[PDB]
Amino acid sequence: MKAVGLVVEYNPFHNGHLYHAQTAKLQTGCDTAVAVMSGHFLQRGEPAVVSKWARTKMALQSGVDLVIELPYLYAVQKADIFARGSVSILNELECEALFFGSENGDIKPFLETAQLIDEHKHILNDRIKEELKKGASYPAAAAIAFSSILHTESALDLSKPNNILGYQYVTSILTGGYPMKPYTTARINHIASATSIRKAMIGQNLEACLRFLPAASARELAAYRKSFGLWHTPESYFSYLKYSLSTVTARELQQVYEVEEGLEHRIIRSIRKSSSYQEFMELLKTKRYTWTRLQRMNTHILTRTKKQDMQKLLDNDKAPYIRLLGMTKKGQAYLSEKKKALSVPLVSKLSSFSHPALDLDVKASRIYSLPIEEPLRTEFDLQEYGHAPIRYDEDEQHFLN
Amino acid sequence: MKAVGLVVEYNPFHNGHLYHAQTAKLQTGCDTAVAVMSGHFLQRGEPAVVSKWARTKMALQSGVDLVIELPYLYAVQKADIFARGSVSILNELECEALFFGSENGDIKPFLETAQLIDEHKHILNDRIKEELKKGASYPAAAAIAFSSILHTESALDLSKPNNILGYQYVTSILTGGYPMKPYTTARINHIASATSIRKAMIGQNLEACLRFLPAASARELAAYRKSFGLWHTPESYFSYLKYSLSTVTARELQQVYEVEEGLEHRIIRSIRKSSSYQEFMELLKTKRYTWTRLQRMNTHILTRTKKQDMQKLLDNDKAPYIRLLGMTKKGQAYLSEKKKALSVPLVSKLSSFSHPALDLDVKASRIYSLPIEEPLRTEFDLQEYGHAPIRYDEDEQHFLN
Ligand SMILES: Nc1ncnc2c1ncn2[C@@H]1O[C@H](COP(=O)(O)CP(=O)(O)OP(=O)(O)O)[C@@H](O)[C@H]1O
Ligand SMILES: Nc1ncnc2c1ncn2[C@@H]1O[C@H](COP(=O)(O)CP(=O)(O)OP(=O)(O)O)[C@@H](O)[C@H]1O
Repeated sequence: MKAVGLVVEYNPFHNGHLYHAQTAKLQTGCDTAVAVMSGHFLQRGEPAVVSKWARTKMALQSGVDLVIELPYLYAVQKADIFARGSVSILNELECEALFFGSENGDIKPFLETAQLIDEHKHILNDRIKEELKKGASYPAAAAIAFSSILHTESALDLSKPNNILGYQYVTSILTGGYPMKPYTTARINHIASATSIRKAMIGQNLEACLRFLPAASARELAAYRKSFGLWHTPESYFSYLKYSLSTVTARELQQVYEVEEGLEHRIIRSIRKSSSYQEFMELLKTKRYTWTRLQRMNTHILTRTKKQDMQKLLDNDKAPYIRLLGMTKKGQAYLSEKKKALSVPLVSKLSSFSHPALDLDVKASRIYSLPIEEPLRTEFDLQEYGHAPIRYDEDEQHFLN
Repeated sequence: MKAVGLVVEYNPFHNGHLYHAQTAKLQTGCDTAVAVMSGHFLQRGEPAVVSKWARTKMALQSGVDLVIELPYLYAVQKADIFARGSVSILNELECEALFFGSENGDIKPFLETAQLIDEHKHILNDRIKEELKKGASYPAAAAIAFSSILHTESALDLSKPNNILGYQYVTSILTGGYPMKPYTTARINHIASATSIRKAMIGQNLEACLRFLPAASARELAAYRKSFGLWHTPESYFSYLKYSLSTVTARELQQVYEVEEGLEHRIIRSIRKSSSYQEFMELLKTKRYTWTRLQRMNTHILTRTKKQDMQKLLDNDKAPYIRLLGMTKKGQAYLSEKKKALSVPLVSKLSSFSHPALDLDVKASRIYSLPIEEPLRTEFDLQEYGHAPIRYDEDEQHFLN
């Protein structure tokens, strides 16, 4: 009984995510698909359109057996830390495999580059040395060193995003010592992208994106809209970001994770006169800061996550806990088989453990719900503590809760 | 040139305030009405209905010749402190007279009581401790020691808020030795309480109040809700209370001004389960908290005002500055005559001076606009700076700005 791991934000689950989970099981030979998912704030620093409890329910009927929350600790980070934490969660769960998409069905060039960078790391790092001495920036210096070994056309494209993630996955399995075998396929009812489907619902029009969405997704979505009265956008939080930066001191703001030295001054100038998140993002953007990095900082500013607390938790070599969002009868089975073997606690109901990284997960949720119009927001809030793992039965349609 | 000082929060300015400003210059013989007025958040603890700017306008048109902000420092405080700073500012501007409405039109039991109490002030703390050592609570031991005198047929219930403030201005005066003579009268087109008016405005009723409000005051409110789309309610800020209590730990919330030790827990717990500001309160009530003290505490939570901020600022026996909100023709001439006399900065353009207490008023002003939707909110936030001090022409109605 062998498990194939998937690193996923499911934003939301669509037929393309369906191609992933079925190919995965098929290609890897695993009967069980375990997905580790970013819950309410994702890798690029934006909120999930819908609660992780909803998106858990979608995937459980779409062919995923276990849904484990990737803690906020590793979820809002660039790819290498993101991959480091997610892969540690899959390693902890004894997945024989890791299945990641890029535009290539070929797993080889990811491997070829890895060792190449792995082995030349010294040569690479020493080459970054000389270059900063010639007066280059570090990113330049890095771009220069890579190019000596890398510019052979393999060709691994470090541009196309989901490739980058794949490389870091391969990276993490390599330096972690994990008995994990990386797989992959070329990313593709012709299927549409996660983003463009978000634009749909956002425009209140959910009807454009259907044939691209699995059935059960559409329901729980429309259910989430009917239940809590909104779909979530970054702009939903702008008033709360605006409060956050109002109640902070520049000294305090300097200590927020991803606010680099000196920027807290630029930050504050911008928010007072910004009428939108868009405008605010605009005034903010620098060379030192890519869009998505800013959305990560703003998120940490939103959750008021400090640097030291963050360095504290990133220090841990493995995932602090395994957070159980949902399971099939198979996922429950696989689990109860490997549960004894887990070296960190399995969290189903929130009362079952206490860790600083989990407070983070729960605080993220407490912020997330704010755009819900009261009292509906309050009802929602009972879930994080209330909701026990979501259990689906693949003999069709039995939820036990 | 003679001014009478007026300690006020016009929320809104009503028929009771119109009559009190005329009688002021009447009974005090002073050619000038100088009001010190809570800016945005008030003594009762709640948000002002309308910005300090527009409320200044209901006053300048009703015979108040000068309006100074009562800093948050003084404004959102227990009456003992609120009285001190307000009276303190009015003497800085050298008001020779003081005028306050009251449930007792009679200053003599105000003057008596105060002059009575210090005469015995040793006798009290003895009977207090005698009650205290016998195990009485603080207010009880106070209620008892204080009823060992004063309990004659006089009445002048200091169970009444007006008599409270009134005694407190008078006390601050005498204790301060200020050369300012205090006056008072009872409270009576027609006339009701600002509160009864507010609650009527909350009840989707404005022109109902028009017997109870002067014209300018009435004309001024409509333009507000027109431009920013709201009247400001305590409940209106609830989401930002939920959000601000969502990011804070216990030991951080402990350090907020007016949050007693250990009460952080109950607050943090209660905010989660409250879908209503009202619900929130009832979960928070302990006999060591009046209802206003709770409200006041909730403001400090919203503005993130810390014990050390407050207490380190509360220390001084003078006022940090004079913020000029607005002035009439008469007012300006009075400011000019005494301008050289102010021992503390006269702040007109905020640019001119920077102070931690001033920093605090600016903070409250950014907190104030939060319920306002954009584009307006960003535009509201402009007013604390690039707003020239308002000026109005006493004789036939002209603002010069
Ligand atoms: N059409 C498709 N074909 C193959 N794999 C897919 C796919 N759609 C999604 N996946 C895979 O599913 C895994 C998790 O996907 P997510 O990260 O949730 C969505 P995404 O594809 O990154 O959205 P995006 O297209 O807006 O970037 C990734 O390994 C991704 O490659
Ligand atoms: N109708 C009236 N008669 C006498 N005094 C009045 C009055 N209305 C207000 N005042 C006095 O004017 C001063 C300023 O009052 P504010 O603090 O601005 C509102 P308030 O008076 O507390 O509301 P209220 O008028 O509903 O009591 C107070 O000292 C109050 O006693």
